[PDB]
Amino acid sequence: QVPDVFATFGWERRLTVIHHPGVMAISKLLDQRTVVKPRATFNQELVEEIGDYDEDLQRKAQVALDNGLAIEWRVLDFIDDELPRLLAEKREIEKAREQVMSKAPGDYTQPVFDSSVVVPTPANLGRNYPTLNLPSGDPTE
Amino acid sequence: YRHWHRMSEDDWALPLDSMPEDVKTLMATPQTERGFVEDYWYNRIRGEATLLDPEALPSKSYIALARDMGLQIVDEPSSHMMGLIELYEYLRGASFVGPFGTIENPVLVPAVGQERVVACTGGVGDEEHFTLWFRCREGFMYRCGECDQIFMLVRLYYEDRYWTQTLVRDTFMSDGDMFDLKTLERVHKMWNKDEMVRWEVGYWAQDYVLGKGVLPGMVEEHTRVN
Amino acid sequence: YKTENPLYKDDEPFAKTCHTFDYTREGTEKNGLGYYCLMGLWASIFIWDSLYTGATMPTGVHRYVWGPYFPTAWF
Amino acid sequence: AYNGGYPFHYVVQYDDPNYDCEADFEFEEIPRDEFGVPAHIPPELSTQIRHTYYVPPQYYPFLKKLGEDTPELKPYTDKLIMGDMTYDDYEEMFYKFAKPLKIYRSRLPLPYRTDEEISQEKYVNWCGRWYSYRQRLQGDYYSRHYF
Amino acid sequence: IYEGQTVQESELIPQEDDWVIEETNFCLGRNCYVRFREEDDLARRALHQMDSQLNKMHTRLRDGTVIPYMSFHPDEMVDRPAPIHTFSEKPLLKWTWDETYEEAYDD
Amino acid sequence: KHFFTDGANDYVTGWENTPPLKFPASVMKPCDYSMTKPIPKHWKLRGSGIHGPENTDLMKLVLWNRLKQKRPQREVPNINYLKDSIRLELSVNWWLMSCIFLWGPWLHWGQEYQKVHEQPPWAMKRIDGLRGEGYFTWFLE
Amino acid sequence: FYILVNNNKRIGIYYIKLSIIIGILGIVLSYIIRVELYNSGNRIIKYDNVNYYNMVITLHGLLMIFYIIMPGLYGGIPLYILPILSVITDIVLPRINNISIIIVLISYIVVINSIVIEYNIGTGWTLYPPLSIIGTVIVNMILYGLIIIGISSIISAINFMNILIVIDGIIYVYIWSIIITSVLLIISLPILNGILLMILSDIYFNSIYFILNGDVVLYQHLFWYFGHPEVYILILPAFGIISIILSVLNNKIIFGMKSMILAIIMISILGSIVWAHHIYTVGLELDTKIYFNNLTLIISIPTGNKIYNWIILYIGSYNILYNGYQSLIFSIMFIIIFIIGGITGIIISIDIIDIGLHDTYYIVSHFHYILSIGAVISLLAGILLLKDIIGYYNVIIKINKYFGLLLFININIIFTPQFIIGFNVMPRRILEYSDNIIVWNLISSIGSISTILILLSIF
Amino acid sequence: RIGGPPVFMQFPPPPPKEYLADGTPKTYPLHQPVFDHGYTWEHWYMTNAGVFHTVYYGEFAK
Ligand code: HEA
Ligand code: HEA
Ligand SMILES: CCCCCCCC/C=C/CCCCCCCC(=O)OC[C@H](COP(=O)(O)OCCN)OC(=O)CCCCCCC/C=C/CCCCCCCC
Ligand SMILES: CCCCCCCCCCCCCCCC(=O)OC[C@H](COP(=O)(O)O)OC(=O)CCCCCCCCCCCCCCC
Ligand SMILES: [O-][O-]
Ligand SMILES: [Cu+2]
Ligand SMILES: [K+]
Ligand SMILES: [Zn+2]
Repeated sequence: QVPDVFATFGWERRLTVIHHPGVMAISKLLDQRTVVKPRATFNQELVEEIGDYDEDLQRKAQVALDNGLAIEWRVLDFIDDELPRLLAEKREIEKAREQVMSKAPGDYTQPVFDSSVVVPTPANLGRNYPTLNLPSGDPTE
Repeated sequence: YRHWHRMSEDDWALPLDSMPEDVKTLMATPQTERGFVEDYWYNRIRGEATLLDPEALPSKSYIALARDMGLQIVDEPSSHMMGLIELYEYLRGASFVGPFGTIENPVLVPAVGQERVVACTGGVGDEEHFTLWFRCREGFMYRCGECDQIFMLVRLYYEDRYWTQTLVRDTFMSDGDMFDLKTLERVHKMWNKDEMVRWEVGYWAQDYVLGKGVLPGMVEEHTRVN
Repeated sequence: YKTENPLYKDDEPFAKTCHTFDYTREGTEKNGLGYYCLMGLWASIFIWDSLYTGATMPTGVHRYVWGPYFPTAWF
Repeated sequence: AYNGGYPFHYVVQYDDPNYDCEADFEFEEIPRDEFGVPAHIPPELSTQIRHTYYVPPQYYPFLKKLGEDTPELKPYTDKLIMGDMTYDDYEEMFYKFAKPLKIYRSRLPLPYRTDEEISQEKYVNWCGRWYSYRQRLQGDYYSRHYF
Repeated sequence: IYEGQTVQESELIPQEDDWVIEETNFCLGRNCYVRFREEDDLARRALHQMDSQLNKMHTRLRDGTVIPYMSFHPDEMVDRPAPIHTFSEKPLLKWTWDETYEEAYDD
Repeated sequence: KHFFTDGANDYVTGWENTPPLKFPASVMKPCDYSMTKPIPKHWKLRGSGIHGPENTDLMKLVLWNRLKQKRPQREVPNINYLKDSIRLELSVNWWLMSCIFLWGPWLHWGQEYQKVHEQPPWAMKRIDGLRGEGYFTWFLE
Repeated sequence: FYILVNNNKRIGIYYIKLSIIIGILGIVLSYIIRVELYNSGNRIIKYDNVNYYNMVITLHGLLMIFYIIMPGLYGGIPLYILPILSVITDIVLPRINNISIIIVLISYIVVINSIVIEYNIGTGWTLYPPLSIIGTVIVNMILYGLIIIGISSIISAINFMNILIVIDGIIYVYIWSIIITSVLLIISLPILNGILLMILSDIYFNSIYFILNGDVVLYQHLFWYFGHPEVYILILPAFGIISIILSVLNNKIIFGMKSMILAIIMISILGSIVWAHHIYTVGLELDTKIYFNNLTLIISIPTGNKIYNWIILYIGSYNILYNGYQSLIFSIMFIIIFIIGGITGIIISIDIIDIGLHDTYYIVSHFHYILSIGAVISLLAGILLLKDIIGYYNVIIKINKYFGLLLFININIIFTPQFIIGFNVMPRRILEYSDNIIVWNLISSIGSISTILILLSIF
Repeated sequence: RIGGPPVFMQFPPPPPKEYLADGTPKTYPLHQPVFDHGYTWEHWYMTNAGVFHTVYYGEFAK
């Protein structure tokens, strides 16, 4: 049985409605921008259009598309080095999804997977990526 | 509502510099004794501590989960009050149109004081008459002299106070088990390690429990120039 | 997956409710042929009035085959 | 469909941890959006790219529990587990489970009226109808006389 | 044009043969200039004035409902003399329609 | 559009009378209960019955009109909207081009002709013996 | 505080208070005029000081129109009840409301100071050039007052128009009356300012608009393009008051509310296009004269509809209610008096009749019956209705049948004889006259002294 | 709106009443004179008290 809850929005001018406790928990969880991350999936049509604005991103996006990776943009800038981990991460997430989905109702045990390759997780909280917004060419050449 | 202006940035979240620096006392203060800012950060710290602990969520009941996030389980008393509050607010910048009032179901006229000016326009169509203004005072079942439409005043009053979302939450919500600071530390180490902070609120909160300036980079975070 | 560039999507329709906005039958969306006929006549009157400056002062001498009561004797 | 599609409030991200858009006057840093799209990729193109929310796998058992307890919520939770939930899908889930506040007339205190007075309600209504009947007839009578 | 509320003959049928039209006086009473006591100070004379408002008066009918002092315009609804701040709570003009929604009812 | 209109060009608050068409009717629909079937007599009025937030559709309209103010990306409008937004700006710019490349050339030609023949090229040469350029707009003579 | 107050109801009281004060100066000037006109000869003004009489009539007209009746019916009652009728907390523009009343007072001080310090000469309240532009500095001062007054009028009009954005109830007929007057001001004032600036240019900047080859009749067009809309800006608020009083006191809902509203709108549009009935004797073209005469007679239609809708409001009212209240008597007296003024207006509207009756005391009596009797009584009736709400005391007016009767009788003794001398004929704006017009002038003068005495009995 | 101008506030109690040293209640200026003369007439008028009510308004000679 799921109880109803009051959900309020606004700081000084507050609007109260009734809502689902689980839906509110998901809403706040997705607000943890550092933990839950949006990831991009590409198609060949859109990868080609990217080249019209950033040639380097087109090449890196093509690699992600060829491997069918849902990848964060920040990671995409380092796909050359992160590719082996990303492929391993893809496998582990798929294993976990399958295990949880196939489990019988009422079975809420944690999935068995290698969390060390999945980011962001306690086992691997990620890397300190250096900014790549640095010119490396001499205008006089 | 249509009468409200645009959401502020604060309407979504508060800056971490508004977090009370005495977190140890904040997590021990009763709800009735917490101010607006203190109550915001009590709920956010405790709510995010439970949400950022995935292994414990499936075994946590909705009653306990709602308490941790600071959400009030609804009941007929609180629903009635909240509903009449939102109806009062809506009528601030909206028209007052509804079914014809009778003795069984009088027109409900919400008010904070003991009186509110009301006009009767009669029924629908040819039964509509010119506006007849009257002062609706509490404790009397008013009858329009023209169409016999029954009116009644409803007062948003509770124990020397009017009805507010804060009042409803204080009167009906019950503080649960006292928040344990060990949970804050445990979750802090879970998402914050080796210069990576994936729970910024828990890094600041743990720093304050430690005394302010203890965790790496926090002295530099607290040093301002103006 | 397949997508559509938002810049070339069609305008969203008005919602269908008790209070529905409809401009289809007004015919005020754009200038019609009649307006362009007014412009053409204005150009014509402008040129005519200048080319033929004796038109307002016509000749009262009239022959009119089939007399004056025949339809082609009124234009 | 409001403000030309520009959100009143939106998230911006910066690669350099010590970057300040107000203090610095450099010309190389490119801001990103909430999904991480660099600013040099136009909106028309980035909005076509499909972005889905990825929660850590340790949350899958919790998201599964939510679906089972509320079967109407299961399809949305399944999308989230499978990494198929976009922002639009989240919005649909959010507004689908929002309910209006309820007011109970049985809880309203009533103006004081004695039991003797309560038994005269039909009589007072009867008087009111006869007053309306007499009013309406007099209108015709007076209109004829004065005009 | 307005010609009163419509009446069906069924609504004009009495429940007793002795029913007649209630003879309740709608003259509020005898009044004059509001008379302040000398002893009362400015604050207590304000209370006196607030207790002499005709627009706060009504007539109670045989069934306990009261017909209030009513006016065509809201000018007669403020305290007399007019206070500095009158309509703090927005006066509500009640419109009537036949529309209804299911959420308001319970079976 | 430039001018603010509460009903149509409401950019100050962003209020919209109806929800987005993208939303399924089961998720959100315009607030219209004019077609509600007659209430059974055995049903009893619990709520006020007053038009307001007790109605689900109106509540969702208020909620969305406040929670729509934060969005991850822009809702790109179509080119028709964009053209209308700056219709006056573009038209004035083309008017400037016309004044430079159409009005400019023939006005210069007229003055140069006037220098030699005393009157503009679109005027009737006088024989009265009066001196000077005379009128310029010949059709207002 | 007193001067700093922004309360819309306090400012409304200020407008009425200032109208009565300035009104004392207005009435005094009227007494001077009537005393002088008691016989032929010089009575209180020397023949060498005839310029003072010209100034007296000029200031009388200007003050009563712009500083008394307009501030009283468009500034006083409106600022006090309009925000209440609109079920709104206060007026939309608080700070603008404060400055408007201060502006009116400052322009009044300038005018009266110009009496004391400048040479006293007059050119009528219509300031016709070239006479207005060949005068002394007192004319310059009067122009500054009018322009300053214009600023207050326009900003007050802006204030009332903003009520449409905030009104939380129904736009009652009275609210419609003020809104339309505000529209009439927004459209007419800018034209007045322009022509006044041209008067200044000729007075102070060596301009030549009102010297030969420049048409002096131009001024009359632009002036009266504001002039006649002004007479309806002064009467329409009075109509709005009459509607409220009759409905409230008779306990009868307004009949034909929409026709009342649409009659007010109609009067405004028509009143904006009939101005040249003030210029019939200049020598305008035949077709122009016929247009203006035709449209002027049309104004009677909407004005007539309102009168008959008022009559049915009083008809049929309960007999038990006491009908001797001063407010009710004044409201009824307005209908009786306004019909007289309007009918005479229709008579003068015929241009051929107007040739005989232009610049005669028939015109005086015509606009006095509407303003000096009708508008004054309407303002009194409105204030009297709001006596409890306003809260003033120390007067015996609310129930005073003697005051109403004496006022009605004596006011008619003043202006009814002025209709007669219009066919005698006695020109306007004169002080000396032929000995065979003394009788009627004497009767009217006896009426003026008597009315003043009755003003003392109220206290 | 939290912390905005309240829609309604209760009046604070009036200031303490003042007595004279002998206990007589202290009286304050009052502009409601009792004129001295021999007239004692009382005139009553039925008055509009809204739409459905009246009030019997009396004027006293004193
Ligand atoms: C508020 C003041 C006010 C009002 C309401 C009017 C209203 C009218 N006035 Fe005006 N008038 C003035 C104030 C006013 N006037 C002033 C101050 C001057 C002189 C200024 C100066 O020269 O210095 C003046 C001057 C003036 C003249 C100039 C005469 C002259 O210069 O020689 C004329 C002539 O056209 C005129 C006509 C009218 C008309 C036709 C109406 C109409 O509004 C009258 C409409 C009313 C009725 C007609 C009666 C009610 C209607 C009926 C009973 C319906 C049945 C009647 C008929 C079918 C006809 N007025
Ligand atoms: C509304 C404006 C108004 C008012 C009230 C009056 C009132 C009076 N007027 Fe009027 N008069 C004009 C406007 C007005 N007049 C104009 C515009 C002219 C033409 C100017 C010109 O020729 O250039 C004129 C001209 C004029 C002349 C012509 C002089 C001439 O040019 O030859 C004469 C004398 O015959 C005269 C006499 C009177 C008298 C005796 C009264 C009254 O005294 C009659 C008695 C009535 C009262 C004494 C009550 C008045 C009370 C108030 C106004 C205060 C109201 C305030 C509140 C209710 C708060 N007036
Ligand atoms: C096989 C097909 C080939 C077709 C070829 C078509 C050729 C058409 C050539 C058109 C040339 C027009 C030239 C106009 C020159 C005007 C110069 C001029 O007046 O300059 C001054 C004048 C301002 O003078 P003021 O002293 O200020 O006096 C006026 C205001 N007081 O300046 C201007 O007007 C500025 C604008 C100059 C516009 C010049 C336009 C040139 C157009 C060239 C078109 C070529 C088309 C070729 C088509 C090829 C197709 C195969
Ligand atoms: C205050 C002054 C304002 C300015 C001056 C106003 C002048 C009068 C008002 C004009 C307003 C026009 C606005 C534009 C409307 C428009 O284009 O309107 C356009 C409409 C057509 O509408 P569509 O765009 O829908 O087709 O034009 C027509 O209805 C006419 C169609 C063409 C007809 C051609 C033949 C005409 C023959 C005329 C013969 C006349 C003989 C006269 C003998 C005495
Ligand atoms: O002026 O009529
Ligand atoms: Cu006129
Ligand atoms: K004399
Ligand atoms: Zn009713």
